[PDB]
Amino acid sequence: QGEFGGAPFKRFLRGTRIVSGGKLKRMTREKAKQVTVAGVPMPRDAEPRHLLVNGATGTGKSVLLRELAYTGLLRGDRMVIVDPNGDMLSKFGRDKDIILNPYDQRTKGWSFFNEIRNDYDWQRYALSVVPRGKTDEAEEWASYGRLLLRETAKKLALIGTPSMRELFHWTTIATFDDLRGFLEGTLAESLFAGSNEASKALTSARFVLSDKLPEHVTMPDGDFSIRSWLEDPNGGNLFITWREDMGPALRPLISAWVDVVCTSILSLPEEPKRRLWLFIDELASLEKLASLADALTKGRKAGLRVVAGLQSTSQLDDVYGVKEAQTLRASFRSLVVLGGSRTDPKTNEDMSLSLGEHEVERDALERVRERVVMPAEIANLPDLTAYVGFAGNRPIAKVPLEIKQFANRQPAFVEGT
Amino acid sequence: GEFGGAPFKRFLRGTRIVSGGKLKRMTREKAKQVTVAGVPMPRDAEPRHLLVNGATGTGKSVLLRELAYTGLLRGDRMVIVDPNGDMLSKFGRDKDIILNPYDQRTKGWSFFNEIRNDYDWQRYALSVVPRGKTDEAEEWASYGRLLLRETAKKLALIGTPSMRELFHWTTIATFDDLRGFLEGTLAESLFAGSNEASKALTSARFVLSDKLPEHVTMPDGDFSIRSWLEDPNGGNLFITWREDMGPALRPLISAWVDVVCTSILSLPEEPKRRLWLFIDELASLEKLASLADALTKGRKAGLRVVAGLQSTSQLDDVYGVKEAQTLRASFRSLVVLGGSRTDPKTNEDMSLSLGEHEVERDLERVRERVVMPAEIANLPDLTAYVGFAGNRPIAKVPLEIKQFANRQPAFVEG
Amino acid sequence: NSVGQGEFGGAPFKRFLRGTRIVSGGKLKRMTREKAKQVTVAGVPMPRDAEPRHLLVNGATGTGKSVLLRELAYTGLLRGDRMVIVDPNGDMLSKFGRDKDIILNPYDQRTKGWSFFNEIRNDYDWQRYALSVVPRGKTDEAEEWASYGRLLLRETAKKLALIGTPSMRELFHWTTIATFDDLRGFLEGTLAESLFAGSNEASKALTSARFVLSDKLPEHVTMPDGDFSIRSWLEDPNGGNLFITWREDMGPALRPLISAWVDVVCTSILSLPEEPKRRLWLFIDELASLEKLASLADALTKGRKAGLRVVAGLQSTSQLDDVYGVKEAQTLRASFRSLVVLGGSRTDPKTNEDMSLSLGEHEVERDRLERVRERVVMPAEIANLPDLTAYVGFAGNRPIAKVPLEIKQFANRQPAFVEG
Amino acid sequence: QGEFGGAPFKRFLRGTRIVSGGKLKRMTREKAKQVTVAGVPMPRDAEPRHLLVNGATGTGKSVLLRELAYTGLLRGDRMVIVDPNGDMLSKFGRDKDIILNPYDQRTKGWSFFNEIRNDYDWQRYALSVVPRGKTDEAEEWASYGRLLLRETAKKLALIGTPSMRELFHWTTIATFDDLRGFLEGTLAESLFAGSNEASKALTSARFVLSDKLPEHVTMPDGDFSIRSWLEDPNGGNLFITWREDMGPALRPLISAWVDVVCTSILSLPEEPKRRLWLFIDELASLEKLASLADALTKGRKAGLRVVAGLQSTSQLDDVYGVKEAQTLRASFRSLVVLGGSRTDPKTNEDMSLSLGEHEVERDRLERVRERVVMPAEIANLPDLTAYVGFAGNRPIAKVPLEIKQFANRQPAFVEG
Ligand SMILES: Nc1nc2c(ncn2[C@@H]2O[C@H](COP(=O)(O)OP(=O)(O)NP(=O)(O)O)[C@@H](O)[C@H]2O)c(=O)[nH]1
Ligand SMILES: Nc1nc2c(ncn2[C@@H]2O[C@H](COP(=O)(O)OP(=O)(O)NP(=O)(O)O)[C@@H](O)[C@H]2O)c(=O)[nH]1
Ligand SMILES: Nc1nc2c(ncn2[C@@H]2O[C@H](COP(=O)(O)OP(=O)(O)NP(=O)(O)O)[C@@H](O)[C@H]2O)c(=O)[nH]1
Ligand SMILES: Nc1nc2c(ncn2[C@@H]2O[C@H](COP(=O)(O)OP(=O)(O)NP(=O)(O)O)[C@@H](O)[C@H]2O)c(=O)[nH]1
Ligand SMILES: Nc1nc2c(ncn2[C@@H]2O[C@H](COP(=O)(O)OP(=O)(O)NP(=O)(O)O)[C@@H](O)[C@H]2O)c(=O)[nH]1
Repeated sequence: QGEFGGAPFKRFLRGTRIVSGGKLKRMTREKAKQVTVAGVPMPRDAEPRHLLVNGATGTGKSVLLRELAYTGLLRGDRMVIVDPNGDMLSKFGRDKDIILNPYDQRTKGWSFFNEIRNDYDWQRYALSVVPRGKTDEAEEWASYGRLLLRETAKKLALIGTPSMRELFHWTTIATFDDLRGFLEGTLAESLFAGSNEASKALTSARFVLSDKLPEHVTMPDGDFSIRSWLEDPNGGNLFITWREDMGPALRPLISAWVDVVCTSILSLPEEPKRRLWLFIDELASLEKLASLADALTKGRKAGLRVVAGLQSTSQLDDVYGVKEAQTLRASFRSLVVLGGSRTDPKTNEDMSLSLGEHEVERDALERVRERVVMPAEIANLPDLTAYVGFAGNRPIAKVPLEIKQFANRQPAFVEGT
Repeated sequence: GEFGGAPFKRFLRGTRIVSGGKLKRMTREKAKQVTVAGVPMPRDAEPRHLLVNGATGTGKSVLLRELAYTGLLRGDRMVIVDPNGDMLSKFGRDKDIILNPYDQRTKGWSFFNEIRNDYDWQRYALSVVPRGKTDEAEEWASYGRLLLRETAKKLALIGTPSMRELFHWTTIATFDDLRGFLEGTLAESLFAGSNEASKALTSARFVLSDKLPEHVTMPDGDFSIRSWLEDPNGGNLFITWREDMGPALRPLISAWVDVVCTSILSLPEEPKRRLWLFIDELASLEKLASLADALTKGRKAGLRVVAGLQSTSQLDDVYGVKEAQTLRASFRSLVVLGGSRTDPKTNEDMSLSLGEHEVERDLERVRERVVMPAEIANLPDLTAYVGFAGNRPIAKVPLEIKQFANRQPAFVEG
Repeated sequence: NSVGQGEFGGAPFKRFLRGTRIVSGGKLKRMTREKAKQVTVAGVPMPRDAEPRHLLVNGATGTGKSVLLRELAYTGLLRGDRMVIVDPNGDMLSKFGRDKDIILNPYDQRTKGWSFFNEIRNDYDWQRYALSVVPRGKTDEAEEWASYGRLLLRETAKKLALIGTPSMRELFHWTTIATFDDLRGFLEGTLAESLFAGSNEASKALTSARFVLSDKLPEHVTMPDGDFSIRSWLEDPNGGNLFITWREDMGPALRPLISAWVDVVCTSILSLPEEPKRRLWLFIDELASLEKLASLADALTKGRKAGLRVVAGLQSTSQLDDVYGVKEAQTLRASFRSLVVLGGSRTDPKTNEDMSLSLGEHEVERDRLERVRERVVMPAEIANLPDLTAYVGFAGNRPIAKVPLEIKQFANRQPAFVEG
Repeated sequence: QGEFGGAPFKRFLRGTRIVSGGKLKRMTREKAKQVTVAGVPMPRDAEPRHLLVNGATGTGKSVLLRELAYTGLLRGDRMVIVDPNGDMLSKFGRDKDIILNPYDQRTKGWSFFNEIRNDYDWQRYALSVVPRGKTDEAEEWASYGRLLLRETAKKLALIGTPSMRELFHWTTIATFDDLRGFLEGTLAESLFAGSNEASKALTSARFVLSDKLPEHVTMPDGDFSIRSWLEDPNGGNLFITWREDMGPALRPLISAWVDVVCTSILSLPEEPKRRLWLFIDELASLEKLASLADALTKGRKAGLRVVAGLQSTSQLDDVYGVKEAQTLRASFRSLVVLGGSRTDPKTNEDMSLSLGEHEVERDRLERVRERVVMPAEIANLPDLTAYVGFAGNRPIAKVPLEIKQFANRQPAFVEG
């Protein structure tokens, strides 16, 4: 019926309802200041319910996340942006804003040590340094990796040498015996000794840490604490940047930071006025994050608002596993479909099914149940065109994305010389 | 008017939907009852359990709070897995118990306090060391329980039922010392004689090093959940914790919930007993070893379990698909609060659960879902479909946010 | 029932509602025709914006993938585009190879001298290219070994470089010939010094790494030496085109080497300097024939800026599935916005179904009114397509069309192979 | 309709078209000499796109392959025939023809050593001797088996003793240490030493070679080369025969020969006039061939034409794996369905689906999409009746197979 691609109908019975772009825009418009999603103002209550932007590469995920960041800043919200090539940084970065990039002159000095405040914070952040294993077996090695990491990094802290270079030496360079000796006195003293199984466990933990820690070590150090930054209202915005050719090298470090924010907001003091955004341009690009799940379910009070991008259902599935991936996607109440490749009929089907069906009375009438949006309609979407379906009881609408231009108020990258 | 689909001439068979009010009159009984989203719960549906499935922020709290409240007004006892002490601060009385290693008001506890017979050693070893996520992980877990039960059994024998002693032995003492200490116990030989035997020991250590931590640092006392259950005048138990420590306390919290699950099976036959078990988020605990039997053999002890879920993939990931199905299946009453449109599989599951009906229209026999997956995806907050156990129709009802005054501080730093 | 004749193979319809729309060949050709110079796909001018969105050409053997890729290469050359061609039996080389063009074939007299050492420029480039030399393992277990093999490879080759002997022969000797102890000793001082020692597990891991490197390195070693760098070649505008050739009977022997070169390009374009004028094509005649490339996915997602345009061929969905795994293969195919279906065997109903579904359905209104949802192209229509006939469905909002492939003839301006 | 078993229709819209036996025979008939498939002349361009004949046992797979072979010989094509019990050899074998059977008086002397011409040929044919493992794990062992085989066999050749008996001794009889010693100087010197894993690997390689090599050793010695035979125009035809009760024992050797042909044709010199047939009576009966895939895809210019038989989709699936078996079946552009058991509904469905559906317009007007051939129609096919669907755009046809009689121009077997 105009805003509905299929045959017009006489009466809408139940299910997903689709409305015109403008019609939606008036429906979601509210008294208070709001952020916009592809020109449509986002319902204030849908913000802490999170947003998922699914779409093939080049369809407008950037234009959209850029606009969402912009309107959020104009309202004065704070935010963390996993920002590739410092694009968002060059457009919205102010002078009081933070930068995390081991190769950027302007980056702050950091070590996970800087986040430890209580004893339970050791495993908490070991979980962030060493993300979840892709497979059950890889997770088993990871757990030994965390054991070795936490007990070793704990002792180094005790003995006044919370050195990352030291922790790395111990965990991956020192001989098996030396390490064993250093571990004496720690909960790990006996756990990694006594059988071939125990030695194997230690070897596995070594390999893990040798894989995860490199970047953390070469990370410029300082006293910066993501925890303290979150608690500081006058703290700026955090931009996690990196050059694309190094994406794979920094995957474990960047996932570390993203996870740190995820656990940390759970510890921030009860503050109703806080509004923190978490921008993860490509969710399936980070490692299987340990705390993301809880952050997406218990971050309302902290005022957490997560926006994530995805392309094919198989990407997240491969990283988190099918079961765990479904749960992850399910935690984003608000969805945006940007149209994908016709070569990916499975995700187009998944997106079509998510947008949902409606039961209509068409034209002796007739009741018909049909997809509001056909997989084919998603496959044939032109660029900068999106279907916006906000959390809760709202109708969805096909809306165009407009490319607004933003001036570069800072260099995206600054060589670490 | 209440069936979202096209009106029909005649209902033939299947799931029947009725108006909120119509149902409230149908389910209302003479005796005192508790309410579910404003609907009086059939007295016989209480021990058949209730499952509340819904996306985050849909009203799972408002509903569980309501149930708890109406259950208290009726004088029913209850154990509440209460995050951030929300429930505690609203309904906690002075005679009520608090379990939180980090709250000044907590009772002192150790699983030792629940041992009364010999068979209680494995029974609660299963509570301390929950079921493994995988078949391999469970193999380790069982080694961990052997190590646990035999070491903790000797420590009790020699008059030193110390959790710090148990922890030292099982994860700190060297292999040989431990081996020595185990001599004379059923585990004397089992963990010796081959590389395999030493491997099983190594696996049991790791498990116990993962599970025991919080049990050790837990404040000491002679509090017994078993005894608490047998005491009529005992208050209500509030298991609380600060969210940023949820992961850390996951094994401990699961321990307590499980303990309740096995223990109620040993309570003396008491027809007058009405005990509620509130697990805000079922998939958030570990794979509980005794929950299954509790949901099947707790009628006689008066057990009433209420649990919340979000995505079917959550429970599935923790219990495994086969086991998770059996678990969800044990809850006779269901409440659907509406989920994300990004989770079509669960919405489909809930739609299917609500069921289909065969209807006759303007004739035409039609089979259709009473509630479409889409209708559940588009439900507004504080709106739920209530489908009680047995032969009852379902109804879409609105949840009302009743306000409760804080009659106690949610947390009290120790 | 007007619409649906000479375009849609099904019953003609009264009104098109939604979904995939099919148009005639000619009608598509004017629709996609643009002002700027364009390349052609089966005679159909390709949308300039569809180029960096990549193209996937699926079809049974002998249906015309060659005629198509050859045509694409040709028109791309006429426009002055640069390109890297995975060229079996030097066919493309013999038709389009010029004198300034590069050749990579360890057994061709004209090949350039290469070693992955030639691509190392920063420290992060060691693991980066260890990923290229040692592709992803087919199974989770095989990948575990692969990682050990990359650890051994990167630390050993790193030291050899430090000590001024960046030798492939030396690297090969150390990693697969020297005894466990000697290697262990050479490794002292490097990150792997302790990692490969201390338990049976550690020694097992070293043994696994040795096996992998003994499997991948062979051809790298026998590869004629030189200072040629694929990275530097990419940065050089006047650099010609790169033809990676090989004789078919050696395909399996060079599979690991060739996969390394293709991956080298896939990571390297990510480091090229921002140049809006760059147009680089990557022709991989048969994607499932190379190994599970480590950098492909990111290149198909982050190469627009570098001007990367990938063109790949496939036959049965099970081929790429077996190499990359089902999930990872889905993601990969999904990264190609444009599709060309050439028709498969009737003995492969699963793939014909996959292609039919990818081509999509349409919802139409026909007479007797009835709304009908149906596949624009049936699996049977694809199974029954004659040779040199294809369905072209460009990226974005464009209709698809059935077009005939014309066999243009190209004179041999160079011998396909030279030497032994 | 007299061709289509379902309800006649007013108009054909799209999909698979079915035509009468005769109608198809006129359609496919060509000017050039052709071979026939169940009486139907096979399109010349469909020959190098291969032919797959699916059918239950006793439906006529033999009558058909026999017919194909005969008409192929009448045209003068050369061929390799995996020939059970020497049936094909006894009807078409001439005197210049080759026979490979370790237990037949008339066999040629062979060793894989006879196929080595360049260095890359060692692994190439170690792949032929040691076929692909049924499981990922079994293949891991097989890869160690090939490492052990190629390095050992290579040295033995280097030192002037290319003995199959020497190779077998070294790889499965010599003690671990001696072997290790012998391997010194070869690429495998260190690879199989240094840890328990290294020793485990060696042990795996021994087991594998001990399973595969047996028949290779006991195989009569000679200087015959399948490679050279292929390059020789005047070379006859190759009949790979064996008595059925020994099928399991010879499975690894016969699979080796088939694979050698599969890789070797990739090295033959460019010859547009060559027409070489590869008859594999039952594809799932050989091992997971390492080079079949590439042969079914890159053998056009060598003139390879492959004809294979199958019964149930589960057979090939179990040997090659579901993914790899689909890829394999998909590489045969032409298909023949002979009718299967009603106890194998899945394969009948796979064949029905492969045959395809059509969208038709019938008078009640109704557009209907339906299987041209129902699973049930294939389950109920009488013997010697088949559906012939050539590669490309041709209709399919239900045709009868005629049992032509061929005189025995040679004994099937000759005890040695
Ligand atoms: N002509 C033009 N189009 C632009 C420009 N910037 C953005 N666009 C439009 O926006 C689209 C890309 O959207 P975007 O959200 O950046 O895509 P992405 O997948 O996030 N990133 P990328 O484009 O790098 O792959 C293009 O298809 C184009 O239509 C520009 O400078 N010129
Ligand atoms: N089925 C149907 N027929 C109707 C309706 N209203 C009027 N009719 C009358 O019935 C005729 C069609 O009946 P119908 O049962 O659909 O015919 P059919 O196509 O043979 N049956 P089917 O669709 O089950 O295959 C129309 O020509 C019309 O005159 C209605 O709502 N449903
Ligand atoms: N105005 C108001 N609404 C409330 C209050 N508590 C809950 N609600 C309503 O109920 C919804 C959340 O329900 P609730 O049961 O707390 O959700 P939950 O998932 O169990 N926990 P949470 O709300 O912390 O995310 C909110 O979206 C809001 O509409 C309150 O104190 N005031
Ligand atoms: N006359 C002729 N036809 C050709 C030529 N190249 C390809 N063809 C035609 O196109 C078909 C094969 O197409 P092609 O794209 O080469 O197929 P491919 O699968 O990529 N490779 P191949 O042809 O080697 O099997 C042949 O059957 C033939 O009809 C040529 O040089 N001359
Ligand atoms: N009268 C007759 N019928 C034959 C002869 N050879 C085959 N047939 C017919 O064809 C059927 C077997 O066909 P065939 O192609 O040999 O089957 P196969 O499965 O390849 N081998 P087999 O028959 O050994 O099981 C027999 O059941 C019979 O009806 C023959 O010499 N005489």
